Amino acid sequence: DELNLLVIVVDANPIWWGKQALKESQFTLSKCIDAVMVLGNSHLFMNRSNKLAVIASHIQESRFLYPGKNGRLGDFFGDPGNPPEFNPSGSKDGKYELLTSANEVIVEEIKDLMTKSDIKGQHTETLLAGSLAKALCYIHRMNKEVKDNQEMKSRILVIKAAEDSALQYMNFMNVIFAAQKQNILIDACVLDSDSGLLQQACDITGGLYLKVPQMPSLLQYLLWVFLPDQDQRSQLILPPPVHVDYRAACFCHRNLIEIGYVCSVCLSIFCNFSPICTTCETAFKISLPPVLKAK
Amino acid sequence: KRAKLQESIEYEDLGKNNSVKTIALNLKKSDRYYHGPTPIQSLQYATSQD
Amino acid sequence: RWEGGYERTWEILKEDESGSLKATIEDILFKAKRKRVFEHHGQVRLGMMRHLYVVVDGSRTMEDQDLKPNRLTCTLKLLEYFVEEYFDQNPISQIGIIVTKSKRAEKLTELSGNPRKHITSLKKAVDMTCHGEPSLYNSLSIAMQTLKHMPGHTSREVLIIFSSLTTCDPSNIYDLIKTLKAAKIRVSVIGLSAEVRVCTVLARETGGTYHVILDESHYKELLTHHVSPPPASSSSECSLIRMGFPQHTIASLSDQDAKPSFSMAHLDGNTEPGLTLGGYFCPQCRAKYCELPVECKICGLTLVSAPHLARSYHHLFPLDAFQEIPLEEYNGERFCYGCQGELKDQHVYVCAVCQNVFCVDCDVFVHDSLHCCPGCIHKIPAPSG
Ligand SMILES: [Zn+2]
Ligand SMILES: [Zn+2]
Ligand SMILES: [Zn+2]
Ligand SMILES: [Zn+2]
Repeated sequence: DELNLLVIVVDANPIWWGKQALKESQFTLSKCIDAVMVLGNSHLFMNRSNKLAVIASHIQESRFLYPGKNGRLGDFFGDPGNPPEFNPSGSKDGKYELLTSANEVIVEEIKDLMTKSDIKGQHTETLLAGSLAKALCYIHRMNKEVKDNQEMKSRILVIKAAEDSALQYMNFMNVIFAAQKQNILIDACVLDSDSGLLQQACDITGGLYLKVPQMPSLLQYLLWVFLPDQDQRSQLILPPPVHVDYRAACFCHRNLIEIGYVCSVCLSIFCNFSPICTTCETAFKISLPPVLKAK
Repeated sequence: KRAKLQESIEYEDLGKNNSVKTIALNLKKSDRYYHGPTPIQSLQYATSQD
Repeated sequence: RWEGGYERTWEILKEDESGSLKATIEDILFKAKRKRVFEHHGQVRLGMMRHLYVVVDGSRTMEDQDLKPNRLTCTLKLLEYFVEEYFDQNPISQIGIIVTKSKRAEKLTELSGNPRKHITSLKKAVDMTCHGEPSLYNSLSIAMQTLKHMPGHTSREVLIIFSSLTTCDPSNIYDLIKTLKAAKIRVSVIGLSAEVRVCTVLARETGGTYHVILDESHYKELLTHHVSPPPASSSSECSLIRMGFPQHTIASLSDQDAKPSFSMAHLDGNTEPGLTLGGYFCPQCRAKYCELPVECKICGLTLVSAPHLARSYHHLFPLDAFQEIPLEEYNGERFCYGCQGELKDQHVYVCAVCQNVFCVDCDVFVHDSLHCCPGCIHKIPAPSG
């Protein structure tokens, strides 16, 4: 009758989660899996014909927790919409049969990722921008097949847990405009680290930049506010209103742009104090720097 | 040809001054220094052990 | 003598089941599908600001039975998609609507960047009568006088769309070509059926292209190419100063109804009154009005932000797809980098930077919205970090 989908972006960082347990915390890496155990079950409780998709965010890649990339959930998909070759567990979805198998793949897939973390390469942080690049390619493959009869109303869930690295932040903005064409909604669930790039994904598409206070109070802000139904979110009003506002400034310059000009004719927004070129190989006439420098 | 050359210039000149806007660099170096020195090798073994 | 030939003709037409045994209608379908032409043209420009004046024909020839019995509802309806797509990839730029009827050129909309103003204005032209006698020199000379006020730094191209009339030359347009070149403007001509040679030279001397629409699906593809700026490079158009970088506000603290909302009566934003929820403001003047990227009325320049304004122009810049490589051994990981699963039906696309295998659903999304490759984040920032 109707199917749904929820893409959860888990920021599984062994560096951040490995140091949080030292500060006397009860919500560590072992308890982070319980969030998918509850959200994955409450999503199927409203409709047993739904689908689950969990994507991790490791310091080396964005491993797919469900379905995995191994020989079990890689070539053959364990989705409920495939009765053949999958029915010892995909038959009693109305309780703890298929829901347990959905969490078992996450535990089986994380085994190869936790053991492959020798941290011998100094520090590289988590490539958070590469996590959303894999979610758009997964929701487009299933939409081409389900476009007939059904519609499949889905959303995008992002859980932030750490900062970024030496990655170009321009790649994080390409997934924002690529998702607006499909008329999809992007969320954000920060925990401790704050960034101005993730908040842009909630203002362009019309999402919600929620700030989680304490860690154990996570099941409340992911069930009612981050509901995949997105039918009563316009009149919900539960998280506090957005007070701060972070956007974007200069590209390759150490200043906050507000009236500055680019280098010449390219796209590198710099400043107004530039009579000639800067970091390119172009030129610029002297019919304006003599005017701007005066006043 | 000029448009293909200007793409690699902007994409490379930013890697040396990335996240240099506001607190995008102070918060990144704060979590790195809180863990401790990394070239000492002795701390790298305790990170993977946890 | 009619039955003498009509009786024998039915004997051959009745035995039409014998033609289905031959694979004539089947062998051509598989050969006509493999005809994949490859003429990649570098249509890209570094200039971010664009000024366009779309010319809409309103003569009696806009009712011919070609693609549909009502041609008048074929151009006006499909033009709304071009306006909505123009502000989607280029919100900082604006266009214009100029009609032509009764041997006159009446400018409908002004030079504004309001997407709602240009879409709702096209629905009014349905009741507009189609007299005839179109004029090209009238709708082109007026567009140059208004475009002259713009500073020299943009492509300032002009789009002209008519019903492919037999040479729409009023009275020697070749004399105007020597004048249009002095204004550093460009003219784009789109055909619908018959060829127009008097406008082909105009599109070449000023700088543009000339294409004729062959089907309803071809008219949508040609409008996509015009979304990108025309590929050119000049020296007298490369000077600009003072760019407006507004900020998004909500004009509230906790509740919208508890506050006087936004865009009301006493607010200085009296351009588009009503009842909204937020807008932009000039950082050098603190003038709050509509959040649409339009030219303000206190400074004299359009709004070019960064989050969802100037990024849309850079998002369309990396226009590139992927290559292919055949093999007769069945090998190549067969694991997609984005959706894991493939198709396993002779479809292997690799990348030229990170070499990743994609399926039929991922390659289409790259050339349409993704505009890059997901593997460029887990390979290129790897050695630099
Ligand atoms: Zn430049
Ligand atoms: Zn102003
Ligand atoms: Zn694929
Ligand atoms: Zn790539």
